[PDB]
Amino acid sequence: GIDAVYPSLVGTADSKAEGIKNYFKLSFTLPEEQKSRTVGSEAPLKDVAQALSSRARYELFTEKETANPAFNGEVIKRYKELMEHGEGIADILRSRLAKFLNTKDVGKRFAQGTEANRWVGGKLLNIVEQDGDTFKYNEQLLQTAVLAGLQWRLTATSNTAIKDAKDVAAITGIDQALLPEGLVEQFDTGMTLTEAVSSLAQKIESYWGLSRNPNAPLGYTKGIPTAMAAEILAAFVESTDVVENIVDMSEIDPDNKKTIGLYTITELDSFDPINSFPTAIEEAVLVNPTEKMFFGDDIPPVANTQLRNPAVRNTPEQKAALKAEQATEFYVHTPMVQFYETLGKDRILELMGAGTLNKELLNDNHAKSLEGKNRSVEDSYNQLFSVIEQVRAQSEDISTVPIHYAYNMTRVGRMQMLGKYNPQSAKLVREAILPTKATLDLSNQNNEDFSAFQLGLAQALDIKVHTMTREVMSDELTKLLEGNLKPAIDMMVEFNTTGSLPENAVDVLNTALGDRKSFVALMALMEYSRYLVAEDKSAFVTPLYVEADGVTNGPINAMMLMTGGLFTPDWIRNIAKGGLFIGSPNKTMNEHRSTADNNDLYQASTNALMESLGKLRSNYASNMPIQSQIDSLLSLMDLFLPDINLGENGALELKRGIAKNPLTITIYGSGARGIAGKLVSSVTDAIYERMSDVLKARAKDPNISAAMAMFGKQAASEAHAEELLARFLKDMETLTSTVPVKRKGVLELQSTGTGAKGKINPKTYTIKGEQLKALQENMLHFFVEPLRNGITQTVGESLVYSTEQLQKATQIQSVVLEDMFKQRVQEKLAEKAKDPTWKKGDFLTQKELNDIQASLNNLAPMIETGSQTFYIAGSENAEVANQVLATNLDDRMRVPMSIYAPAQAGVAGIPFMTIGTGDGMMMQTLSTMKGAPKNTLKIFDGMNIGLNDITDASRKANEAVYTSWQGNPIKNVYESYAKFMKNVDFSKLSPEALEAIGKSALEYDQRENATVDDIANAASLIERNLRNIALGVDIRHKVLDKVNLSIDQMAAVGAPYQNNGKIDLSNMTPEQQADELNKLFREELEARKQKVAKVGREHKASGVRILSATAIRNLAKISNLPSTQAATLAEIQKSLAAKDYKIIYGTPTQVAEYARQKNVTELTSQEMEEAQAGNIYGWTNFDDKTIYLVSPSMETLIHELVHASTFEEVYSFYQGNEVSPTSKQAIENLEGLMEQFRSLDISKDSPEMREAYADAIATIEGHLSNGFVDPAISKAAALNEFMAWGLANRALAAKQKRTSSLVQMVKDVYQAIKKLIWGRKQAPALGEDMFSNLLFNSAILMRSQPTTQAVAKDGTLFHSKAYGNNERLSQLNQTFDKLVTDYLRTDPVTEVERRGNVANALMSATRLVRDVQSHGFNMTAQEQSVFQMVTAALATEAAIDPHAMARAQELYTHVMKHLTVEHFMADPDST
Amino acid sequence: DIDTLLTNAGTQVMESLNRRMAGDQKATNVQDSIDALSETIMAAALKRESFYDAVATPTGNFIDRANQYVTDSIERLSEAHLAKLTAAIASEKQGEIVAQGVMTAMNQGKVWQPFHDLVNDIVGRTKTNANVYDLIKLVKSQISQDRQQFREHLPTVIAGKFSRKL
DNA sequence: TCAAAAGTTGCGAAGCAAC
Repeated sequence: GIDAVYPSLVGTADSKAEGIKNYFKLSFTLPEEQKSRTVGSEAPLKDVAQALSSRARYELFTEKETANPAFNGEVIKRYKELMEHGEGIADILRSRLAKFLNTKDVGKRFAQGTEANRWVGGKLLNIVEQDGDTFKYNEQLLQTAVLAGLQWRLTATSNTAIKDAKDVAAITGIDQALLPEGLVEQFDTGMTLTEAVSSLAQKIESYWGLSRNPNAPLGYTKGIPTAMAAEILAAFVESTDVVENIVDMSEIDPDNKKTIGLYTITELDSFDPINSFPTAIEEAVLVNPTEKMFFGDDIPPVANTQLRNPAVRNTPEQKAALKAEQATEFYVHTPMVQFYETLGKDRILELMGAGTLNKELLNDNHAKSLEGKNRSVEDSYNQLFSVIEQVRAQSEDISTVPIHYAYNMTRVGRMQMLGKYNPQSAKLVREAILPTKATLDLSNQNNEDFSAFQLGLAQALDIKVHTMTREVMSDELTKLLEGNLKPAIDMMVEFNTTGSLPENAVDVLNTALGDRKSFVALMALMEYSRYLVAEDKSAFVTPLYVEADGVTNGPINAMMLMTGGLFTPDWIRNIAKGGLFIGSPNKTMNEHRSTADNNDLYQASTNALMESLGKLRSNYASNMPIQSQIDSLLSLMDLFLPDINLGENGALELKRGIAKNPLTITIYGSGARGIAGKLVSSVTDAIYERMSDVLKARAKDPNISAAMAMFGKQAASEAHAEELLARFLKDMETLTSTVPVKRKGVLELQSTGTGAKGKINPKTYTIKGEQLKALQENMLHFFVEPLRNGITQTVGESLVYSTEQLQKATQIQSVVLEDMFKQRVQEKLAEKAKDPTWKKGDFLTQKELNDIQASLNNLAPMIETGSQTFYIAGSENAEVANQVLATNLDDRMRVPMSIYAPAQAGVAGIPFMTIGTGDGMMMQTLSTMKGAPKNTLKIFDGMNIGLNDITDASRKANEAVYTSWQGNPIKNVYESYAKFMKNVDFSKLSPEALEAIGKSALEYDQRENATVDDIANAASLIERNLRNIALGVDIRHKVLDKVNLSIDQMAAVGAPYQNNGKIDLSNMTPEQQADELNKLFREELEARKQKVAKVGREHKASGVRILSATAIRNLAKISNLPSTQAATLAEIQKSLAAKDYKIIYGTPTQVAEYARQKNVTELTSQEMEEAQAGNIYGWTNFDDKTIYLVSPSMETLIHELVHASTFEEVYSFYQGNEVSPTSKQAIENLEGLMEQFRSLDISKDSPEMREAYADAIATIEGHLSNGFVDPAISKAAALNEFMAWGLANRALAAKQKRTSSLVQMVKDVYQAIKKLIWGRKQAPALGEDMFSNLLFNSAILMRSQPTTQAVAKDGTLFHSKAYGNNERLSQLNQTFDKLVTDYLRTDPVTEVERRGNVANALMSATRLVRDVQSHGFNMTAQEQSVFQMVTAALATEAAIDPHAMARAQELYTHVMKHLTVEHFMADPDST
Repeated sequence: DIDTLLTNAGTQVMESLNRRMAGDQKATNVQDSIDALSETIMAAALKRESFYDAVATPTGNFIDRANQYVTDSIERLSEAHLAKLTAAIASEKQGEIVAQGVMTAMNQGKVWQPFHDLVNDIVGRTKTNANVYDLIKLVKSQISQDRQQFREHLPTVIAGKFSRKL
């Protein structure tokens, strides 16, 4: 076979011999079938020459009945020039071979018998021929190789991927948050060495049509094609087809000695005929081409493996979704392609981009950023019109040719189109090729088919169609169609009749569209204008679509799949914002946003951000310079970054589904420092854009001042613009000259040189270096930290806990796999060292590599969910080889060796599970479900549906969401972690491996001297935690399936899905629905647990007993306690009886049932973990003085009697009331001991004592860092928790303990309580039991009035038809909150007469506000509130500063000089 | 423009006050003045919350919201054919039938027969085993049926005869 | 940060030195 064909190759085919060897004959075998048509071709270049000479000739060679109609006679002439060009390189390669054979007598050395074909650069020589003194190429192998180069030349750039931030930083050595701008853009044209050689190598191997022997070294089955590929690229670069750019990296930073290189390939002209049918060669030399376009009955095949993950196969359920998606037919919209080509490529760039580019009036850093925007549009435009040329040649009518695309699973289970520019990715092609179609009756404007038509138009024109009813949408849409969009429609109508555009087409659209500019907004104008001129509106056919976008699909999916524990009323309200409604059948998002709540998850997080930020600012009241630094940072944000909610809403960027919002980024485990740089990059980018406006304004008028050029649009006068400029200069100087430093838990300011000075120079203004670093330090400490606290409050604390355990479990397992994999290749290589045949430089064979990979199957490296498979650690690293694969003949470019080996997971575990099971499963379920919608384009979290069936396909979208919510990512992970720990051994790991996994399992203080026993014990604890979480999630999903629910997550039409429950939860408060859900949760716990096992007046409806006051006299001495403490009970209980304290006790079922009858909030302490232990604790209601006990005893009754009395002293002292001097000292002493409690060392204490301290310190700091509660209430709660920790841990810290500081702390806190209870009278001696090991275990309930900012910010975004839906008034209120509301005192408001000067102005303004409304100016509810609040702010300011109204007076007199009665008269000639 | 100059002259005044509250309020004795301002904002914040939840209805009507609250409150304590008839009366499109009045239309459709059965039980003419709460949920159910068909569906029928949007 | 990876030459025939 192999020896039979081309048997003249130099070398001996024998495996082991002392002579020279030809390793090509052993590395590659001969496939039994046919893969390439050039295997038997003596001259492949000339054989295909007669194949591409005529249409008839091309028929026989390809063995097809008919050829592509695009392969006509016009492109025949083009291919002759290109292939003749491909004949000149073959001579260049031959010339280069001769030079190598003579340089340094390398070829002469072969005469003696040197093994020159086994060198790093000599792998190319393995296929050379013998001709005597000299050598020559094998013609068949050489001529076939250049065919792969020609095909690679045409379509290389169409398949290259996009470089990510990490890789760009990796090849640069500097983080992408600090590198200078502009060098990132250079990736657009150039590609690195490995990208170019690897892509070309694959084509050469495929064209040869040979398989790989599994028993051959990896240095020959993978190096021979690479050596050939490097030769072709070197030939091309000297032939001017490829240009090589060498970048010296020492200029930007001297320490970077690296010298990277970029390769760029020359591009053909746009009108070149080769663009019509560029894949003639590929479909001629192959049998199953991969580069193709499918027309008619052609169907793409189904992929067998994931994207860039050969070790993972596609599940049969996954393969079913691939078949359905690839069967959907697309069509080209003829009326839209005419509009694009008539406008022109240059006009498109100006309209979509930043207009015409000129370096004279553009900032240096701003100009280079716009290059990426222009590059993407130009490439997408060229690609779209190259496809149209091929389609137009297939039929007379272009709009009747189906087009099929290809999909494939990615590494996270998401379907992805194959190709860089496709309808799924490029937004330009999305408006030309669509799968949707519809037929509507628009003869009447009051029909039901006209409402669907208006829904598509309104959504495409940037209208929140999912937050208003179907009637408000029509009212708002009609205003646009007759207002600003009127001039644009008139031009569109003219185009639809004569096909021409005005000379100012670009300018007109910019004025009309405004900030609503998008590629889809141009389609809406075309469809509406096409409808007006239509003569028959009863059978209108349009491809317009409506997108069923999800509402915050990221956080919502993670909150519903990775949350455990009892249900909470706060969770119920928060989950309502995502589209889950409990006890409200047939409810939609439109009704919820109009009548219930208009705040979303993004807005809720921002509201909590300012609540915590105000608390932090108040703590530094004694440090004025610190406060001024906070204001400077916030003031700079307002000028340039009014909003922080970023995202993929840009119109000149490809859609990849990557989430960049701060809320979802923080959930995905991103570091605090990383997001600080991202926020700074947005502010600096906004500053540069303002500089371009200064230069642009200077050209128009060379006399305007700097202040008027920058802040002209927001200045009421010339003096107002000076204040804004002066304020901006001071803000930027302070931030870049002073930084905050963290000292022992308190911040401090230090000087770090000089910041920006008083010189603008807008042409060359930039911020970098020390100034840029100082900017991020202020941002991290003053804005990022409060953001984390606010995010956790909304998404729930339990969700954060579930994410931390998931990251640790996946990180530990990844390091072990990586270290073990590296420990077996070294053993195998050392084993081969005693084999004379083996030579250093090669690698293990394919069979050997698989055996090592298959040896880790017992470690469970893959996670199975029943329908999806995940491989987190899989990557194509290169450090495992540390060798050189191959190189050029002249030793110019060296290609390293890359192997597919496991790597460290890092923080990728959290986004893998959420995306893979949350959103990835929904789309897979939607495609394969019964009666799945047809002719739709689902991208990642949305879908495009035709106007005919908007209300039916949207209902099934919500059904898939419900189905995907029944999964359990934690349970799947735990099933792999448990198996991993069964067959693991930490005593055989490398010393560096133990350090890597010690950073996750252990703490900071325990990291040092970490014994291998401590590492094993710590890793076992994480497995236990994962078991409980998977149990809690499973039970919660069972309870929710038994109640009626309405799901409206992924919808904008108003067609929800009902889960057909059986328990009615309607007509109940959200606080009431939690109790019912908790009742079913507890019944499930006891049902499983039992399976494994196989005095006072009594209430009537429940078996609880009520023990009121004046009924505890007998029980005073029943406990027979010593008389020293017996007298205390008489005094303590006497005070309690004066306040009418009542006692209620019973079994857990009885005490919980009684609360539901009387509407009583319960705070019983028990969870799944506590259920196994079997401990239940009651609670105390401080508002009505009621004590609740669960399964009480005589011992615990006495403890609660003194617990309630002690807490009264703590509460009264913090409320400002006078306290006894004996009790005052005790609380004061306890406060002092509290300040030392959070600054202790625990690394030398018992492991169990660490948990007691860690849990106590978590809740203590949480109370002090709360800004929405009364300070008196928060302070009392923190001290009460301090007392509980000391008494609870006394029993076990009084023995087997050393003289540790923490152990000593327990004794001091215990002694302080003794004096407080006993007062000035004699107390029991030290070390004696207080009340038979008295403990504090019952929670305390307290409430207080909310703050002013809490109620003002709640109704800011209220909007409704009957309440008022003025969008502009909503924005005005938002800016009012920042200036005034956010700076009010956090204390709750009071009611005093408040006589004075300012109050007179406020009182007078209130009366004048009412008179205006009753004297001709009727206002709605929304407009009345804004007018009332704004006027109050202007009234108090004018009362303090008499000159504040000087400017407003000037504008008033001018208005009064042009006002007439007829201005307010609608019909001036009325009767 | 004059309107854009007026709003800019307003935020300038607000920004002047913002630079006053951000300073040392206690030292510059503006603490009492700001407290008066916060009272006005608090009072106006609660008033706008009362108007909301008072129109928490798809139709945004005072009466419609009140009826829903009473209907739900009765179902907590208590622990078809006629509806289709009233829908045809308000959906008539003949043009000449609607010109004869509504008394004639009701008689033709025999709407009075389902109505007579319910009233007889309430008065006591016909004995029945239904409790009070079952009958109250019946009378209040038919009242909402008339309002939905006549105050909401009838205007859509009239506007549907025009080929435009007046 | 949710994703493919990734310096360039001289001597000498592997791998360190130099930048």
